[PDB]
Amino acid sequence: SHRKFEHPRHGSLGFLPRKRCSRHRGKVKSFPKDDQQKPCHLTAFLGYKAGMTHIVREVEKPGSKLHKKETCEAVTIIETPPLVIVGLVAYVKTPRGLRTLNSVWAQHLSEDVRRRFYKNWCKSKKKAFTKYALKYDSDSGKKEIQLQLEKMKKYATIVRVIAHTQIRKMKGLKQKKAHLMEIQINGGTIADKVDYGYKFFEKEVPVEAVFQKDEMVDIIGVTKGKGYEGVVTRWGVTRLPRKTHRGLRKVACIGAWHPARVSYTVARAGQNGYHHRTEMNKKIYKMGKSGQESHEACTEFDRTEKDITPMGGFPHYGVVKGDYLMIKGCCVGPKKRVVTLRQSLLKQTSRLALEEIKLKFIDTSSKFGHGRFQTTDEKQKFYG
Amino acid sequence: LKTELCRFSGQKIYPGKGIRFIRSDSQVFLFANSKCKRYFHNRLKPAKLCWTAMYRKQHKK
Amino acid sequence: NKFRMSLGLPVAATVNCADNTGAKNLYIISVKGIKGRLNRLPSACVGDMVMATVKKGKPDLRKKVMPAVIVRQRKPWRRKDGVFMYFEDNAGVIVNPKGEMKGSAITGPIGKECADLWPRIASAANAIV
RNA sequence: GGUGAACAGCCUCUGGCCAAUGGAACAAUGUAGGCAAGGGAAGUCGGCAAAACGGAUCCGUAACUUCGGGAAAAGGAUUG
RNA sequence: UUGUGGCAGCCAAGCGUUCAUAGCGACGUUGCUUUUUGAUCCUUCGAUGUCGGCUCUUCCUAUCAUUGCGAAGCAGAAUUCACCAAGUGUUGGAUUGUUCACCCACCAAUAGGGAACGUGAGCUGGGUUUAGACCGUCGUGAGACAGGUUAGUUUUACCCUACUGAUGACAGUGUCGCGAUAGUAAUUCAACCUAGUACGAGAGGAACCGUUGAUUCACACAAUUGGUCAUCGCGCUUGGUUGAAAAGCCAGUGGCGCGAAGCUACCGUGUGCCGGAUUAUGACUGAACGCCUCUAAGUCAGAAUCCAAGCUAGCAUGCGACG
Ligand SMILES: [Mg+2]
Ligand SMILES: [Mg+2]
Ligand SMILES: [Mg+2]
Ligand SMILES: [Mg+2]
Ligand SMILES: [Mg+2]
Ligand SMILES: [Mg+2]
Ligand SMILES: [Mg+2]
Ligand SMILES: [Mg+2]
Ligand SMILES: [Mg+2]
Ligand SMILES: [Mg+2]
Ligand SMILES: [Mg+2]
Ligand SMILES: [Mg+2]
Ligand SMILES: [Mg+2]
Ligand SMILES: [Mg+2]
Ligand SMILES: [Mg+2]
Ligand SMILES: [Mg+2]
Ligand SMILES: [Mg+2]
Ligand SMILES: [Mg+2]
Ligand SMILES: [Mg+2]
Ligand SMILES: [Mg+2]
Ligand SMILES: [Mg+2]
Ligand SMILES: [Mg+2]
Ligand SMILES: [Mg+2]
Ligand SMILES: [Mg+2]
Ligand SMILES: [Mg+2]
Ligand SMILES: [Mg+2]
Ligand SMILES: [Mg+2]
Ligand SMILES: [Mg+2]
Ligand SMILES: [Mg+2]
Ligand SMILES: [Mg+2]
Ligand SMILES: [Mg+2]
Ligand SMILES: [Mg+2]
Repeated sequence: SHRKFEHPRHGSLGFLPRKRCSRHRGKVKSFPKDDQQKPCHLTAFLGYKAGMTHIVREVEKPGSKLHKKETCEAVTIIETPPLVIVGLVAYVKTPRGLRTLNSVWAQHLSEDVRRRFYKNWCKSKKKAFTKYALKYDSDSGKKEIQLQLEKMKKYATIVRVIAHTQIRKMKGLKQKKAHLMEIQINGGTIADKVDYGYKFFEKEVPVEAVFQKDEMVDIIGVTKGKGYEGVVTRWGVTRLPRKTHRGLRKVACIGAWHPARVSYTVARAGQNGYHHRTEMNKKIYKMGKSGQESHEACTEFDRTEKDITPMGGFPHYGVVKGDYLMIKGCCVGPKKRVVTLRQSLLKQTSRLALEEIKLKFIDTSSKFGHGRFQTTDEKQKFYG
Repeated sequence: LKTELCRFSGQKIYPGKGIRFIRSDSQVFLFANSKCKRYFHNRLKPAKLCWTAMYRKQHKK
Repeated sequence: NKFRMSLGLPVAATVNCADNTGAKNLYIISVKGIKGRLNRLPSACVGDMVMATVKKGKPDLRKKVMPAVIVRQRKPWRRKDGVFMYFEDNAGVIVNPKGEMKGSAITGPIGKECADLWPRIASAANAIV
């Protein structure tokens, strides 16, 4: 009664349960380990998946067939406006785990980050933090706040900053209320970390302060939703033959007689997609920082003066105006989805991590249909 | 940059796209998209499809 | 070594025999180097040295297994350049078990990834592309 | 009535009907219908099911034969 | 229960060119196993749906490869014996209903098994197992055959649970968190250099590090390629029809060509994970036992192993900060 012919499992058990993620935003379930020897910096950041394009580059990989050869690679653009720091949170180690010791919030908060605290912002009286920001126009208030910051310097071991996206500077998203999370500071002593955060309230952090080019990141988010969906599509079980009464696309035997139960590891039909996934070791090819020559999609070889956005805007996302990243390979979730960019937990030492990336051409032809021109200007000159 | 010309629609393919069909007489035909590939395989003549650059250069438009 | 290209030629495939060896036709029966998986028919691609038998050709080559090498594939496949380069007909050449070309010359164009992996098929080739 | 070899199928005229409980949504699995890249029965007990061929004109038509057939053999070309 | 089937110990006549024990081990002898078959007839005959295959899951080790080792009549290569080891893998096909069998080929390998001889309200119905029928042997005959062949209906879930997912109360409400516990995922191979080096009379002929890919699996995603069309998007077109043209419409999607968007494919693309403890084993110091000795007290190095880390869940009717 042994299996006649072995074959590896369909699907992985390391991802159960697979259900709706109870979180739209990709939560960082592990931050890079602290290193007090290094200069102080952040460890995570927020972007929005704009779309995909492709590039072509000259590979430098001694021992490869592709060495000194150009290759074409799919990339994802993540429009990634600077975060705003609106808080500073302290953590203390207890025999249970880590505790939020106490938290400090900036004097002003933007009209949209204060939307994150309501579910009906309109009919509200808009009073979130109104009586707290009065802790700053009084002498006793500032005294209390500095008392809290001293508590944070002297007791905390893990210090994190509250930061939110400016969800309004991307008109393509039909959304006004910002995404707010905690990005953990690494490096320095606790006093240095807390001084770094406090001094840096209410001011915008660029994506370069976090990441560098050629650096390896980890993109976290909730996959696309595909709905309640059959077993063959969820798990990949082979179909039953054509001539089966009561349906083909299912699992024939859902377990042996004993145990007299359906094992948890049998493939069943249920939610597919909109799962939480961390997908690690995505490489950074280019940072587009708005306002200088490195923003545009002009490489050192190609010089058609064009911006990163394709013709007719990114589908379902619109036109990219703010800063952005370009990562090799795909990105979780559909267009317009918030993603969390986290520094790697590993130690990048392999060649594939250390190649410097130098592009040759950034495809711009509209991704909506078979794009044939790079710029609307060139299409206009081609038609007349 | 180094573009190349489709041999059915005569339009410039940019790097990272194109389908090249190697006919049994050892010629190389680069189609820019699926539409050229199919009009070619279906035994149509590019000089007679009104949108093709061969048509346009034949009638001087 | 070589890169991964779309596998277009499963077992029981019938390919042209593109050399002056006498066989008009090869019949794929297995592919070298494949580690199997339940129910998957082994598939062959350009450069995949395979086992083939001649079903239509010279009687002195028929009814015996023999190594062949696929040199033309009609399944489009993704070059590293971005182009999806492919041929007009599936075609292969008879080789000795070490890979020496059995015949003398190859009729028709031949794949670059097959040539750069098999030097002697590359040498007997006439139009690499 | 038209096409068409035609009381085939498809569409219309006279006459008769819209009677089969309706509203919203387009998830899985179904019942019925399709389409698929490369390969072409490797699937399976088994080419089961589906696809393919299909009208007409012209040419050509094997073995075997009870000399009647096989035969619409097979194999080709053409069609607005 | 274990005759029988399978497995593994003890002694040592010999084989092993010398040599009992590298590797076997006859005469004997002791055990283990419940996949075979036998025995029994304890439950089930007011029915537990009976062979096989397909699917899919899980576990066992009596280990085939895979990691680490010890031994050799181990020079190298290969092969044999055993140890810690069940994490991972164990294929495509010809013929047969077949399990089994036996070939072709790949492979690192084509190990054995259990789960009511796993699995029929999951399929199939090829075999078998009603009624039709034919042949053979038997019977005087009706008929029989653990002889052969052909045709022969495969019913029900909406209940409970299990499992998969979906809401949800319980210190007002909301953001951010914590992380108990549970799941866990990566596997193997190839090529270049090392190297025609070490080893070897020669014949042949390694490996570590390093580099580049690949196989199986997993998770995503859709720029390109491909696939899909009732966008009934555009065009063409058959038959009818609105007197005609234009515009259409009907033939359940009339048909054909292209066909964006979305969905999607190892048929396309990307990514897949770092510490600690140790098993075998080999060692350190070191007695018992003036010596020796890896063990006795104490120590070390150590693996596809273990636990973490990482990834998923986190109604744990758990907890923290702030508004
Ligand atoms: Mg079975
Ligand atoms: Mg097995
Ligand atoms: Mg998938
Ligand atoms: Mg049926
Ligand atoms: Mg597109
Ligand atoms: Mg397409
Ligand atoms: Mg099979
Ligand atoms: Mg007529
Ligand atoms: Mg009629
Ligand atoms: Mg097909
Ligand atoms: Mg068949
Ligand atoms: Mg078969
Ligand atoms: Mg089979
Ligand atoms: Mg058969
Ligand atoms: Mg049929
Ligand atoms: Mg006949
Ligand atoms: Mg026994
Ligand atoms: Mg016995
Ligand atoms: Mg009884
Ligand atoms: Mg009974
Ligand atoms: Mg009963
Ligand atoms: Mg039952
Ligand atoms: Mg019953
Ligand atoms: Mg064991
Ligand atoms: Mg059952
Ligand atoms: Mg039957
Ligand atoms: Mg009968
Ligand atoms: Mg008689
Ligand atoms: Mg009988
Ligand atoms: Mg009987
Ligand atoms: Mg655990
Ligand atoms: Mg498409």
